[PDB]
Amino acid sequence: ELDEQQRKRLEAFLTQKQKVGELKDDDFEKISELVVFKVSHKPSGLVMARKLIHLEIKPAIRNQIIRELQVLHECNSPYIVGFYGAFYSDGEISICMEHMDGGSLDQVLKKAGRIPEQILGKVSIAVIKGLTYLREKHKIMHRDVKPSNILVNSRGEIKLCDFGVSGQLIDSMANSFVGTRSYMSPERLQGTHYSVQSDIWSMGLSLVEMAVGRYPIPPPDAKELELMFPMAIFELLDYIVNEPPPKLPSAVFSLEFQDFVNKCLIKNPAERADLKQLMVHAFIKRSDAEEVDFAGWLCSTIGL
Amino acid sequence: TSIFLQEWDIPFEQLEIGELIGKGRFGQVYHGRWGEVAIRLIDIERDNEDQLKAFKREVMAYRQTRHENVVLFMGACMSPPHLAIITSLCKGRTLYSVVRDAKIVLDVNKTRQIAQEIVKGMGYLHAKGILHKDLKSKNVFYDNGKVVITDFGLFSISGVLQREDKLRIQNGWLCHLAPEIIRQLSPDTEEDKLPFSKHSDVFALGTIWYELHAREWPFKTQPAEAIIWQMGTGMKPNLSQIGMGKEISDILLFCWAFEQEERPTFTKLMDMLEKLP
Ligand SMILES: CC(=O)Nc1cccc(-n2c(=O)n(C3CC3)c(=O)c3c(Nc4ccc(I)cc4F)n(C)c(=O)c(C)c32)c1
Ligand SMILES: Nc1ncnc2c1ncn2[C@@H]1O[C@H](COP(=O)(O)OP(=O)(O)NP(=O)(O)O)[C@@H](O)[C@H]1O
Ligand SMILES: Nc1ncnc2c1ncn2[C@@H]1O[C@H](COP(=O)(O)OP(=O)(O)NP(=O)(O)O)[C@@H](O)[C@H]1O
Ligand SMILES: [Mg+2]
Ligand SMILES: [Mg+2]
Repeated sequence: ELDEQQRKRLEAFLTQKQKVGELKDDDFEKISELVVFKVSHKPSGLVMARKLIHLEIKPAIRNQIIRELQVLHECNSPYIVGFYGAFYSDGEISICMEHMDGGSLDQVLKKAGRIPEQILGKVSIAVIKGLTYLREKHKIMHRDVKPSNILVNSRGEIKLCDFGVSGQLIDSMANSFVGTRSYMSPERLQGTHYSVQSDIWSMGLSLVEMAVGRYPIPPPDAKELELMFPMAIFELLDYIVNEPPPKLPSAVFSLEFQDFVNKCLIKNPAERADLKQLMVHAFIKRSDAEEVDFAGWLCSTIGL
Repeated sequence: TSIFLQEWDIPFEQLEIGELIGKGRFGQVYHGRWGEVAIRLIDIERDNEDQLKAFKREVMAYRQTRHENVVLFMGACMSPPHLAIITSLCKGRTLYSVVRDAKIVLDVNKTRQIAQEIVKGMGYLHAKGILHKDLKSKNVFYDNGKVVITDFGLFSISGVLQREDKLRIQNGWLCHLAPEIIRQLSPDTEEDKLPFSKHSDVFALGTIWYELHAREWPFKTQPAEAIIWQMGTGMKPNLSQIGMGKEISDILLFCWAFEQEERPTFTKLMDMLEKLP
């Protein structure tokens, strides 16, 4: 849990720390959409991304959300994106962030066909160190791991975002969006006590999706597996809870990788591999000590 | 293709439009004068004949309603694309706000009384073959004992669900939906096509009975997906954690019954609420 070439740019982040001061709307000029926007700060030439969370809600509560949010200035590590400030303008709280040239791993997946195992090797260490950092350095679990909230850059870093700092902001947003791709753990759907074990399941499920190029529930029939190489919300969630978990195809992926996802996708969260059980696993100790130009893989596939 | 305001039994000379009453997902709701009134301005596609005579479908059903526990439907002029539904204006506060104000005592005797009022009105609507389809505490009004239902039938023509293959789910909606409805929510779900029923409406009353005593919605802790799965497979709270007796808790077991045919009609529910301590 230390490296000097990432102690280099952690600190050069805290040098653009001083440049921001405080922030509100007119400082920012919109560039493009990515809901969140690409922004251009004016007192400080930094190019950021700005969240917009429309909330329609009391005096005292905002003050206590933004002060609950101020915990993100404190947390810093090479496996978590960069936080600048939080303010409220015009019925919409706005979190301004570090911007990411590459986008979410959902972004890159739909442009690529599938993502190779060697890269998701390195992706897996980024996630596991991130979650390990946040638990033992801040006593918080992510609560929402999915491909769209893992972001990558043309420099080569992988870090997580959109995790739960403020117990209230959870309570105050009025409506959630429920589609056909769920990453909630079976223990979280049943209303049982949960730990960072849930984030491990969410990681496992995202990995098999990225390795196959398709959301894996319900699993495909023999015809679509050959090719690759109408469902109601409730019965998808019920599939997650009662049918066996998805698994990678035995043919095209290494044993170390298959056993990795299989341990992340165990239903019983007690038998599921815990955070650092995963870091002595064969698959990532093999993957840690490999040379893959992540920056090069990215720029060639999305085109930048 | 046209509804005129001269078509109504309430003689109408002029209609003044005042300030907005509140935010809401279905049209805007202004103060108005006629007597004092509540005007709901809805907008519709210019040339969607389906949506329109299906709106007209609904409103003159309402023209036959009058009941002391049902807000007075007064008129609906329709010169497309601009619609308007005009009802009596409710004094006092909504049941939602009253339940969530700690300065108001809600003893077991009062909660039985509020619930019997809502039931009487719902029985009337059902007797005339009108389903509510959105009964909830933001749609009930309470002014020192006077209890009035509002917004019945609007959900069919509402459009409150309307992202890409992602259904928008408001807080506190799901915990009103009976399991037969929960089990088919999908990003393709249309308000026109959900299986609402008289039984679904009794379920929604059950949610209000929980809310009257816990003074919060059920499944408050939990996210939307957890609520869908928990309610689809039939899991439901009780109120023994706050020291409520058996009778109060039995109301829920009946109203929230998993198979529809086991829940009472509002007439039977009216009896069950009579026999409380
Ligand atoms: C029941 C339950 O699990 N609720 C839940 C669970 C996990 C997440 C959320 N939640 C969320 O979903 N988003 C997503 C929808 C956009 C958030 O952005 C989001 C958020 N922002 C954010 C955070 C960190 C950084 I570095 C940048 C950011 F922009 N912060 C600060 C939160 O504290 C929460 C709690 C968020 C809600
Ligand atoms: N800092 C960022 N840099 C680049 N792209 C971003 C950034 N934050 C978000 N995005 C992108 O913005 C889009 C929408 O993100 P978001 O509003 O968080 O919703 P979502 O990812 O589709 N699902 P969710 O994150 O759970 O709300 C996605 O394509 C993200 O990759
Ligand atoms: N007849 C009425 N008298 C007084 N206030 C009313 C009346 N009808 C609606 N309101 C208020 O007008 C606002 C909008 O109502 P409405 O459009 O039904 O939204 P809502 O039902 O409260 N929430 P939702 O339907 O879930 O989006 C709310 O503040 C209501 O309390
Ligand atoms: Mg996100
Ligand atoms: Mg209402």
